[PDB]
Amino acid sequence: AKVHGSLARAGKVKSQTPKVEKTEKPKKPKGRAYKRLLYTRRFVNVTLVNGKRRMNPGPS
Amino acid sequence: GKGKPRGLNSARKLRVHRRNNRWAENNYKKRLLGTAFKSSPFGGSSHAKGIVLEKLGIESKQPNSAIRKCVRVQLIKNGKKVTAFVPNDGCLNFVDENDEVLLAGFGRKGKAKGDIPGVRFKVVKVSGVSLLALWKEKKEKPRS
Amino acid sequence: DKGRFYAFGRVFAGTVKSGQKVRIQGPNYVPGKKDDLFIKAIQRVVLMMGRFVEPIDDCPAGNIIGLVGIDQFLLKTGTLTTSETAHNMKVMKFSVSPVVQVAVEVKNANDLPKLVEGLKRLSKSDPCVL
Amino acid sequence: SDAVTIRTRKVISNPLLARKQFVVDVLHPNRANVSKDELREKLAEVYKAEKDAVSVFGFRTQFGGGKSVGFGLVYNSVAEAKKFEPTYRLVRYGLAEKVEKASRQQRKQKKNRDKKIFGTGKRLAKKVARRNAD
Amino acid sequence: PRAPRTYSKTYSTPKRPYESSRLDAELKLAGEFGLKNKKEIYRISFQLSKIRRAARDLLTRDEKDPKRLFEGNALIRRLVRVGVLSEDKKKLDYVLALKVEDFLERRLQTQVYKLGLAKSVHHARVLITQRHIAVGKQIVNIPSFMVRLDSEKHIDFAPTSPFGGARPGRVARRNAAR
Amino acid sequence: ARGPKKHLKRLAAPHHWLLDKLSGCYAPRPSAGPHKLRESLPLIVFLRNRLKYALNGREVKAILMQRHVKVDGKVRTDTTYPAGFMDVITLDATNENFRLVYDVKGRFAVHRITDEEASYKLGKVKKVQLGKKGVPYVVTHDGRTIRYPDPNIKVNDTVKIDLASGKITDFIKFDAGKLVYVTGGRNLGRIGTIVHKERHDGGFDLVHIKDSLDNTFVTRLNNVFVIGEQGKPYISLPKGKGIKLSIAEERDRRRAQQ
RNA sequence: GGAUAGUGGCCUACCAUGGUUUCAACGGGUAACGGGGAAUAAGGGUUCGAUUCCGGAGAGGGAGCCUGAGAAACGGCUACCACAUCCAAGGAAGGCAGCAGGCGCGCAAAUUACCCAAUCCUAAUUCAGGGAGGUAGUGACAAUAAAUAACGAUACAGGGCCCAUUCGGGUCUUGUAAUUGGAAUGAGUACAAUGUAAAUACCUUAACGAGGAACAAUUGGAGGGCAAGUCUGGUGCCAGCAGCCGCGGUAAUUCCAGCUCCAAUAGCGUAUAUUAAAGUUGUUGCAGUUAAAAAGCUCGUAGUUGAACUUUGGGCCCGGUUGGCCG
Repeated sequence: AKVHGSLARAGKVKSQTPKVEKTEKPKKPKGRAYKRLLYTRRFVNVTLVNGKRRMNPGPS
Repeated sequence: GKGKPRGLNSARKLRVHRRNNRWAENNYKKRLLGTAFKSSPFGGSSHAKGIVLEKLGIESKQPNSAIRKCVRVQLIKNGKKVTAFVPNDGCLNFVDENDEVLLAGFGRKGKAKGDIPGVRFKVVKVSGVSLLALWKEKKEKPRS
Repeated sequence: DKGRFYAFGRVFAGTVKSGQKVRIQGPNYVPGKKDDLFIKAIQRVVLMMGRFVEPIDDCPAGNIIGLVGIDQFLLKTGTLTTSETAHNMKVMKFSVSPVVQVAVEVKNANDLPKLVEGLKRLSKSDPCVL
Repeated sequence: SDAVTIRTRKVISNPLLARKQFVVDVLHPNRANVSKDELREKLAEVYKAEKDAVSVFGFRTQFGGGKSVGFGLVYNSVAEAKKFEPTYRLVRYGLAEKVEKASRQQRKQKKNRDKKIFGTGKRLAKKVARRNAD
Repeated sequence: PRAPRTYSKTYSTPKRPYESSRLDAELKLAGEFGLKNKKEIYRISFQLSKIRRAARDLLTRDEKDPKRLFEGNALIRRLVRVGVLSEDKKKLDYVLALKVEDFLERRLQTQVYKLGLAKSVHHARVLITQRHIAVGKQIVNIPSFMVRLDSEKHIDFAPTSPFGGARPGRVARRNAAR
Repeated sequence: ARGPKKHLKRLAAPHHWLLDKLSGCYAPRPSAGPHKLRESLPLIVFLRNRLKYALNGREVKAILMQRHVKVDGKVRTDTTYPAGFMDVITLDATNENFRLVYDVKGRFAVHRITDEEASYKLGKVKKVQLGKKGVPYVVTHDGRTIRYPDPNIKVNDTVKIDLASGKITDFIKFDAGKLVYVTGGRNLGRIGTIVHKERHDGGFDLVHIKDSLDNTFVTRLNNVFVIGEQGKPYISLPKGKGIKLSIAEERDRRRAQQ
């Protein structure tokens, strides 16, 4: 039953988290090329089959 | 006969239930009675500015633990007292006393969202800039 | 009027033309990283005389000229430039630092925006109360 | 510019005002467009007229180029052409000269000041000359 | 206060947008025919909804109905002109049975693939956006032309095209000059 | 609205002049004259967008006062003159005479008439009454008045004005078996024969007309126009002769032509 | 009987006590000018509609009035009411809800620009004028099309099948490459032509205009509905996330950072209102014993519904539509 709670811990996780830079990656083809990349990576070049199709399998 | 009139000339008779029994619907009396116009503190609009008067903090309700870092804003139109809540972590530092802040709803159309009790208005714009771009370091708030 | 102050200034290099992209640098600005550096252009140029606006499109360097399109970015002092590394000038040392203080309150209703805009007005009008 | 081969379509005769109106289509292969005066010179001999006897307008360039569609007129006489054709196209090539009447807003201000003065105002001009000489 | 120019939208978003089966189905068609976004397929599906809805109101009438025949004869003539319907099944039944494939393979990109001026569906997209291929004597830049089997004999490289004679090319000029 | 209104905006215009919508947002308002505003055709669109001699308004303006166009015998120079039904346009040069008649589709036509036909004009008498001094006079649908008519002339008949001295030269009685032109309504532009008509003495007198192809249509007496008897017309009919084939037949007719 | 241009309690004098109303009169408010229409969906239906067209009202709130065919005109006057300019103090001149533009207010809405060249209108009338109107400037209100990239040759990894001459070629392939090559135009530059009163824009087109460090595309999520991790590091019921259920109290599939993926794409998210969802408004088409609901029962006005019965048939012909031997 209080309305004057402490206002000191705001922005704590954001300040204490480690800071790293975005890792550079090769440029992606934007447009019809990207959807073709979707075309090949889904049916044409599907790798992990097993029992059901997975999108982003993790390290087993 | 289902308990309803079925006369060939019973249109007015069937109409008077339809005009009075429809009052039970929430959408009816909340629209054409002026509740948003005279009872709601927002005036039946989408956005509204205001001025902060103090900094408050509310805890959480059932099984939970969080001080939500709420704010108290007086709207510039109706001159009423409304408790707001910033939906963003760490934005208490950027806001300060005597600040012109633009707020809006929560998406619930007039009830409290979750573990935060009482508040129904969310801070949108602060001193002409926004809190979303503020966390991304895209824009910096002006001093005055 | 209310919050449309024309910023008096002196031009040293470059010919100022109304409606030109302007990079405003404040006292905290440094040429090394991000600062309060905005790219807002100037609306127009107004000549200073006995309380009336004189529109002028362009003015060369070496003169003293006030501009319009400012006062919602700067607080006390600053420079408007276009060079990528235009260093700011030295900080002005005021005569006397604030010593005497009083507590300001109001017995009326919630006129807080009015009082804060008033104190902002004094702050921008002269090296007044900080 | 190379083998324009101007072809005329929908040619009609109008003795009502003594001129012929038609839609002209042209083709400009391996060339951007064609300038207006060349059509006028090239249309003079086909309809027996002279250089300052044909007036043309339009020629919206088709997407991709190589062909243009416009509408053209031919005037029988020079004196006749002056009293039919408006001034905007007459001044265009060589047939008129538009003397600038200062500007529109200046004319309105001068006209309003004329209304504010009753009469010629020359009596008013000298009356204020003596009364404001001091 | 001029007359308001009429404008309308040519696609409708579905009432059920998130079905994994649906996305796999449309992605197969979009990639096969060389589509950049999902607006194009959503555009022609609205036309499928329109033409099926437009055909529906004729079957609500008895045969030999004066409105039904004139609209029906005009309907079958238009869809047989564009070629989405076969010549000998003009019985106002396969128009409703018409699938998305029929309206999709009449696209100019597909016919460029059929005539082998690109050898790849992606190549067909780049030769049509660069105004390299024309029909008859008019150069077409829009990928979607819905050639109606009457101009199909005039799909040919434009006279003002780098590949079909004309100027050698822009980038090739600098290399030759260098 | 503080008196009369002198303007027409380019969306309240009746469709029968077939004017566009993008080329300006106003309409060339015809002035007051022989026919009603909604029942007439202005000369501005008749000379520019109908027959295509002129391309601009000022071009039309200079044409009229140069004394070339002659309407109803008189020259006239008003740009906004309300040309209507059975109005003869006389041209000195170009040797063409125009008579504006409703077409088969239901709009004004571009029918070309000879000079002999242009010598006379047929009209629809509205009222016959003994005016001041007791002299009887009749009024046509254009408002032109002819005095001292023949007793046998009654309401809803046809007259033939000499168009030169303003005197009648021929009349047509209204009875069964008379060629009739419908002028108004949703079924205008047709010609048939008069067979019978119910009196309906409460207003809006109704007549039944059968087309040459046994196509029976019903229209009020306020829209009819007698143009002759059965098989013998007093005027040169426009092309098509108002048969009004079924909508499928124009497609057949257009397909046959190409 | 007066007045109007006209009928009329429009007003006046007399006479009579009449006129409307549970078939919702009268009175309250309308974030109510009405309609033509828009949203949204099988049908039915709901909401909105100042706003491009028509018909009405206003020129700040009333009243009176001038001329004028046409006005109770305010970009015409007169009185009062509230503002407010100029003053060398007598007074004069006022209504931008006309165009720009200024202030207050508000979540919310642009230039104190050009041209009568177009579509018309007005005048004595081609000629003059029209912030009517058009053009330009700002503009991610909403709508349409559509950039950011394609193609060869080498190294792996393949599938039908030829040799069955050893695990050798694999002759045709589909992709992955800290592999390399040509050809291609556009954005942006603008010589030039057309465009426009003059211009500014579209397109054409001398010429300049990719090899990625480049000419670089974003908005949210990855526990369920809701397709997209049992990846790494940090905090440890604190910070927080979350539209709901729900995760965090030192092993976070949900917090914060990096990788990847997913949805849309120059679009995406958020807040309010409406619609289908809603058979949760049910005339079509709800339920009423226990989920909320048969009035304690009876009589009865208005209203609603309401028995059967009264022209059934049989013959004589005629002409129209469909398909049918005989093409």
